[PDB]
Amino acid sequence: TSKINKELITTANDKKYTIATVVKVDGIAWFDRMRDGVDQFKADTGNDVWMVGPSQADAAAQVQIVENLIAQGVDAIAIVPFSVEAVEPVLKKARERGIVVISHEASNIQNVDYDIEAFDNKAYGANLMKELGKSMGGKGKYVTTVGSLTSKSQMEWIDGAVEYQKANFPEMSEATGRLETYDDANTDYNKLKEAMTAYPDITGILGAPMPTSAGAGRLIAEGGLKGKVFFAGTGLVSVAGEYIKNDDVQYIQFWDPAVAGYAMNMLAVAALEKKNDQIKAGLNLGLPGYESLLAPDAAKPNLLYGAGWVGVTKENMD
Repeated sequence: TSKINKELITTANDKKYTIATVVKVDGIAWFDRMRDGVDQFKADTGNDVWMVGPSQADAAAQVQIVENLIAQGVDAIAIVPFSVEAVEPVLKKARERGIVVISHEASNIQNVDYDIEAFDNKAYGANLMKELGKSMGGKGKYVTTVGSLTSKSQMEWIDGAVEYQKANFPEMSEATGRLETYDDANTDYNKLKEAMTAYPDITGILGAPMPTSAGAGRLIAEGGLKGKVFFAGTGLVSVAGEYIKNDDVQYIQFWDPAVAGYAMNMLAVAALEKKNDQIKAGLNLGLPGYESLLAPDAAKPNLLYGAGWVGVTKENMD
Protein backbone atom coordinates (compact mmCIF):
# COMPACT_ATOMS: atom_id res chain seq x y z
CA THR A 1 0.00 0.00 0.00
CA SER A 2 3.08 2.09 0.24
CA LYS A 3 4.58 2.45 -3.26
CA ILE A 4 8.14 1.20 -2.93
CA ASN A 5 9.39 1.38 -6.54
CA LYS A 6 12.24 3.83 -6.19
CA GLU A 7 13.80 3.03 -2.83
CA LEU A 8 17.22 2.85 -1.22
CA ILE A 9 19.52 0.69 0.84
CA THR A 10 18.15 0.25 4.32
CA THR A 11 20.06 -2.97 4.30
CA ALA A 12 22.18 -5.56 5.97
CA ASN A 13 24.47 -6.85 7.56
CA ASP A 14 23.27 -9.55 7.85
CA LYS A 15 21.01 -8.45 10.77
CA LYS A 16 17.34 -7.67 11.45
CA TYR A 17 16.40 -4.97 14.07
CA THR A 18 13.50 -4.57 16.55
CA ILE A 19 11.69 -1.25 16.02
CA ALA A 20 8.51 -0.07 17.69
CA THR A 21 6.27 2.64 16.38
CA VAL A 22 4.66 4.63 19.18
CA VAL A 23 1.68 6.69 18.13
CA LYS A 24 -0.79 9.23 19.59
CA VAL A 25 -3.67 6.75 19.87
CA ASP A 26 -4.47 3.27 18.56
CA GLY A 27 -8.03 3.35 17.30
CA ILE A 28 -8.57 5.82 14.49
CA ALA A 29 -8.28 6.01 10.74
CA TRP A 30 -5.01 7.93 10.72
CA PHE A 31 -2.99 5.40 12.58
CA ASP A 32 -4.79 2.43 11.21
CA ARG A 33 -3.49 3.78 7.89
CA MET A 34 -0.03 4.16 9.40
CA ARG A 35 -0.26 0.56 10.60
CA ASP A 36 -0.55 -0.72 7.04
CA GLY A 37 2.67 1.19 6.45
CA VAL A 38 4.63 -0.24 9.40
CA ASP A 39 3.45 -3.74 8.62
CA GLN A 40 4.39 -3.58 4.90
CA PHE A 41 7.80 -2.47 6.11
CA LYS A 42 7.97 -5.72 8.09
CA ALA A 43 7.06 -7.72 4.98
CA ASP A 44 9.74 -6.02 2.89
CA THR A 45 12.49 -6.19 5.52
CA GLY A 46 11.78 -8.90 8.09
CA ASN A 47 12.59 -6.53 10.93
CA ASP A 48 10.73 -6.88 14.21
CA VAL A 49 8.47 -3.89 13.84
CA TRP A 50 4.99 -3.12 15.14
CA MET A 51 2.74 -0.25 16.14
CA VAL A 52 1.49 0.54 19.63
CA GLY A 53 -0.49 3.35 21.22
CA PRO A 54 -2.95 4.41 23.97
CA SER A 55 -6.50 3.11 23.92
CA GLN A 56 -7.50 6.75 24.28
CA ALA A 57 -5.18 9.73 23.62
CA ASP A 58 -3.21 10.55 26.76
CA ALA A 59 0.08 12.21 27.55
CA ALA A 60 0.86 9.66 30.31
CA ALA A 61 -0.11 6.59 28.29
CA GLN A 62 2.51 7.30 25.61
CA VAL A 63 5.07 7.85 28.34
CA GLN A 64 4.23 4.51 29.85
CA ILE A 65 4.45 2.77 26.47
CA VAL A 66 7.96 4.05 25.88
CA GLU A 67 8.89 2.83 29.32
CA ASN A 68 7.75 -0.69 28.37
CA LEU A 69 9.89 -0.37 25.30
CA ILE A 70 12.82 0.67 27.44
CA ALA A 71 12.34 -2.47 29.53
CA GLN A 72 12.45 -4.70 26.43
CA GLY A 73 15.77 -3.43 25.14
CA VAL A 74 14.23 -2.71 21.78
CA ASP A 75 16.62 -1.41 19.10
CA ALA A 76 14.75 1.72 17.98
CA ILE A 77 11.78 3.87 18.84
CA ALA A 78 9.66 5.67 16.27
CA ILE A 79 7.30 8.10 17.87
CA VAL A 80 4.58 10.50 16.78
CA PRO A 81 4.28 12.42 20.04
CA PHE A 82 0.93 13.52 21.44
CA SER A 83 2.64 15.93 23.79
CA VAL A 84 6.30 16.64 23.15
CA GLU A 85 7.04 18.13 26.59
CA ALA A 86 5.62 14.98 28.13
CA VAL A 87 7.94 12.50 26.47
CA GLU A 88 11.29 14.31 26.23
CA PRO A 89 12.40 12.77 29.61
CA VAL A 90 11.67 9.11 28.90
CA LEU A 91 13.30 9.68 25.52
CA LYS A 92 16.39 11.19 27.16
CA LYS A 93 16.47 8.07 29.34
CA ALA A 94 16.10 5.94 26.20
CA ARG A 95 18.99 7.54 24.36
CA GLU A 96 21.19 6.84 27.38
CA ARG A 97 20.46 3.16 26.86
CA GLY A 98 21.88 3.56 23.36
CA ILE A 99 18.38 3.39 21.92
CA VAL A 100 17.74 5.14 18.61
CA VAL A 101 14.87 7.58 18.54
CA ILE A 102 12.95 8.79 15.50
CA SER A 103 10.30 11.47 15.90
CA HIS A 104 7.51 12.69 13.65
CA GLU A 105 5.07 15.61 13.90
CA ALA A 106 7.39 16.97 16.61
CA SER A 107 9.77 19.48 15.04
CA ASN A 108 11.06 21.20 18.18
CA ILE A 109 12.03 17.91 19.81
CA GLN A 110 15.63 17.76 21.08
CA ASN A 111 16.25 14.24 22.28
CA VAL A 112 15.89 12.31 19.06
CA ASP A 113 18.52 10.83 16.83
CA TYR A 114 16.49 12.47 14.00
CA ASP A 115 12.97 13.88 13.45
CA ILE A 116 11.11 13.95 10.16
CA GLU A 117 8.29 16.25 9.00
CA ALA A 118 6.13 15.47 5.93
CA PHE A 119 6.25 19.12 4.91
CA ASP A 120 6.48 22.74 5.92
CA ASN A 121 3.94 23.10 8.71
CA LYS A 122 3.72 26.91 8.57
CA ALA A 123 2.78 26.52 4.89
CA TYR A 124 0.36 23.74 5.57
CA GLY A 125 -1.94 25.59 7.93
CA ALA A 126 -1.77 28.64 5.71
CA ASN A 127 -3.24 26.55 2.93
CA LEU A 128 -6.08 25.75 5.33
CA MET A 129 -6.62 29.42 5.99
CA LYS A 130 -6.47 30.31 2.28
CA GLU A 131 -9.42 27.93 1.79
CA LEU A 132 -11.53 28.65 4.89
CA GLY A 133 -11.06 32.33 4.12
CA LYS A 134 -12.73 31.98 0.77
CA SER A 135 -15.67 30.05 2.14
CA MET A 136 -16.37 32.76 4.70
CA GLY A 137 -15.73 35.66 2.40
CA GLY A 138 -12.82 36.72 4.58
CA LYS A 139 -15.11 38.51 7.01
CA GLY A 140 -16.60 36.33 9.73
CA LYS A 141 -15.51 34.92 13.06
CA TYR A 142 -13.70 31.57 13.40
CA VAL A 143 -12.44 29.02 15.89
CA THR A 144 -9.45 26.67 15.82
CA THR A 145 -8.77 23.15 17.16
CA VAL A 146 -5.67 21.25 18.29
CA GLY A 147 -5.35 17.85 19.88
CA SER A 148 -3.07 18.67 22.75
CA LEU A 149 -1.79 22.26 22.90
CA THR A 150 1.58 20.57 23.01
CA SER A 151 1.20 18.82 19.66
CA LYS A 152 3.86 20.85 17.84
CA SER A 153 2.78 20.29 14.26
CA GLN A 154 -0.83 21.14 14.94
CA MET A 155 0.23 24.27 16.83
CA GLU A 156 2.41 25.16 13.90
CA TRP A 157 -0.49 24.73 11.52
CA ILE A 158 -2.76 26.90 13.62
CA ASP A 159 0.00 29.40 14.16
CA GLY A 160 0.59 29.44 10.42
CA ALA A 161 -3.10 29.69 9.74
CA VAL A 162 -3.71 32.61 12.08
CA GLU A 163 -0.61 34.45 10.76
CA TYR A 164 -2.05 34.20 7.25
CA GLN A 165 -5.44 35.53 8.26
CA LYS A 166 -4.09 38.55 10.09
CA ALA A 167 -2.09 39.43 6.99
CA ASN A 168 -4.71 38.40 4.41
CA PHE A 169 -8.10 38.68 6.07
CA PRO A 170 -7.76 41.34 8.72
CA GLU A 171 -11.56 41.51 9.11
CA MET A 172 -11.62 38.01 10.56
CA SER A 173 -10.56 37.00 14.04
CA GLU A 174 -10.32 34.10 16.43
CA ALA A 175 -13.65 34.08 18.25
CA THR A 176 -12.03 32.28 21.17
CA GLY A 177 -8.85 30.48 22.22
CA ARG A 178 -7.76 27.12 20.75
CA LEU A 179 -9.85 24.07 21.57
CA GLU A 180 -8.04 21.03 22.90
CA THR A 181 -10.16 18.21 21.45
CA TYR A 182 -7.70 15.37 22.21
CA ASP A 183 -7.97 13.62 18.81
CA ASP A 184 -11.51 12.41 19.71
CA ALA A 185 -14.38 13.30 17.38
CA ASN A 186 -17.14 13.08 20.05
CA THR A 187 -15.08 15.56 22.09
CA ASP A 188 -14.55 17.89 19.10
CA TYR A 189 -18.34 17.79 18.78
CA ASN A 190 -19.04 18.89 22.34
CA LYS A 191 -16.34 21.56 22.41
CA LEU A 192 -17.43 23.06 19.09
CA LYS A 193 -21.12 23.03 20.00
CA GLU A 194 -20.19 24.65 23.31
CA ALA A 195 -18.30 27.47 21.60
CA MET A 196 -21.26 27.81 19.21
CA THR A 197 -23.54 28.80 22.00
CA ALA A 198 -21.08 31.25 23.51
CA TYR A 199 -20.05 32.92 20.31
CA PRO A 200 -22.88 32.16 17.90
CA ASP A 201 -21.05 33.74 14.94
CA ILE A 202 -18.42 31.86 14.36
CA THR A 203 -19.06 30.85 10.81
CA GLY A 204 -15.72 29.11 10.38
CA ILE A 205 -13.87 26.15 11.86
CA LEU A 206 -10.14 25.44 11.46
CA GLY A 207 -9.25 21.88 12.34
CA ALA A 208 -5.78 20.60 13.00
CA PRO A 209 -6.34 17.08 14.35
CA MET A 210 -8.04 14.69 11.90
CA PRO A 211 -11.13 13.83 13.98
CA THR A 212 -12.25 17.48 14.06
CA SER A 213 -13.16 17.02 10.44
CA ALA A 214 -15.57 14.28 11.50
CA GLY A 215 -16.56 16.15 14.65
CA ALA A 216 -17.33 19.41 12.87
CA GLY A 217 -18.93 17.65 9.95
CA ARG A 218 -21.32 16.01 12.39
CA LEU A 219 -22.14 19.33 14.04
CA ILE A 220 -22.80 20.99 10.67
CA ALA A 221 -25.09 18.14 9.61
CA GLU A 222 -26.97 18.16 12.92
CA GLY A 223 -28.65 21.58 13.10
CA GLY A 224 -28.55 24.00 10.21
CA LEU A 225 -25.97 24.58 9.12
CA LYS A 226 -24.66 23.80 5.66
CA GLY A 227 -23.58 26.99 4.01
CA LYS A 228 -23.72 29.05 7.18
CA VAL A 229 -20.73 27.46 8.93
CA PHE A 230 -17.67 26.43 6.95
CA PHE A 231 -14.87 23.95 7.72
CA ALA A 232 -11.25 23.60 6.71
CA GLY A 233 -8.76 21.29 8.31
CA THR A 234 -7.02 17.98 8.36
CA GLY A 235 -9.17 14.96 7.69
CA LEU A 236 -9.31 11.66 5.87
CA VAL A 237 -11.94 10.74 3.30
CA SER A 238 -12.44 7.62 5.42
CA VAL A 239 -13.85 9.69 8.28
CA ALA A 240 -15.19 12.65 6.36
CA GLY A 241 -15.85 11.81 2.72
CA GLU A 242 -19.59 11.67 3.20
CA TYR A 243 -19.58 15.07 4.88
CA ILE A 244 -17.78 16.41 1.82
CA LYS A 245 -20.09 14.95 -0.81
CA ASN A 246 -23.03 16.22 1.22
CA ASP A 247 -21.69 19.80 1.12
CA ASP A 248 -21.18 19.72 4.88
CA VAL A 249 -17.43 20.35 5.10
CA GLN A 250 -15.75 22.20 2.29
CA TYR A 251 -12.02 21.41 2.27
CA ILE A 252 -9.74 18.93 3.98
CA GLN A 253 -6.05 18.21 3.64
CA PHE A 254 -3.54 15.54 4.71
CA TRP A 255 -0.55 13.34 3.94
CA ASP A 256 -0.17 9.53 3.72
CA PRO A 257 0.73 8.26 7.19
CA ALA A 258 1.42 4.90 5.54
CA VAL A 259 4.36 6.45 3.72
CA ALA A 260 5.33 8.46 6.80
CA GLY A 261 5.38 5.22 8.75
CA TYR A 262 7.66 3.64 6.19
CA ALA A 263 10.06 6.59 6.15
CA MET A 264 10.36 6.58 9.91
CA ASN A 265 11.42 2.96 10.04
CA MET A 266 13.83 3.46 7.10
CA LEU A 267 15.57 6.25 9.02
CA ALA A 268 15.58 4.06 12.10
CA VAL A 269 17.56 1.26 10.46
CA ALA A 270 19.76 3.71 8.57
CA ALA A 271 20.71 5.09 11.95
CA LEU A 272 20.92 1.61 13.39
CA GLU A 273 23.13 0.50 10.54
CA LYS A 274 25.18 3.53 11.61
CA LYS A 275 24.86 5.49 8.29
CA ASN A 276 24.36 8.74 10.28
CA ASP A 277 26.58 10.59 7.77
CA GLN A 278 24.06 10.00 5.00
CA ILE A 279 20.93 11.13 6.82
CA LYS A 280 21.24 14.74 5.69
CA ALA A 281 19.69 17.32 3.37
CA GLY A 282 19.13 16.23 -0.24
CA LEU A 283 18.89 12.59 0.83
CA ASN A 284 16.46 10.59 -1.26
CA LEU A 285 14.30 7.99 0.42
CA GLY A 286 12.62 7.00 -2.82
CA LEU A 287 9.23 7.28 -1.17
CA PRO A 288 6.50 9.51 -2.58
CA GLY A 289 7.04 12.83 -0.82
CA TYR A 290 10.49 12.05 0.54
CA GLU A 291 12.54 12.17 -2.67
CA SER A 292 14.61 15.08 -1.48
CA LEU A 293 14.94 15.96 2.15
CA LEU A 294 15.46 19.43 3.60
CA ALA A 295 17.25 20.65 6.71
CA PRO A 296 16.20 24.34 6.74
CA ASP A 297 17.36 25.01 10.28
CA ALA A 298 21.12 25.31 10.67
CA ALA A 299 20.70 24.82 14.42
CA LYS A 300 18.82 21.53 14.11
CA PRO A 301 20.54 19.95 11.09
CA ASN A 302 18.87 16.67 11.95
CA LEU A 303 15.41 18.17 11.46
CA LEU A 304 14.34 16.77 8.10
CA TYR A 305 11.51 17.63 5.65
CA GLY A 306 9.58 16.20 3.85
CA ALA A 307 7.76 17.87 0.99
CA GLY A 308 4.15 18.12 -0.14
CA TRP A 309 0.60 17.32 0.96
CA VAL A 310 -2.84 16.64 -0.47
CA GLY A 311 -6.03 18.72 -0.84
CA VAL A 312 -9.51 17.27 -1.32
CA THR A 313 -12.97 17.70 -2.81
CA LYS A 314 -12.14 15.01 -5.40
CA GLU A 315 -12.27 11.84 -3.35
CA ASN A 316 -10.04 9.40 -5.13
CA MET A 317 -8.59 8.26 -1.83
CA ASP A 318 -8.59 5.60 0.94
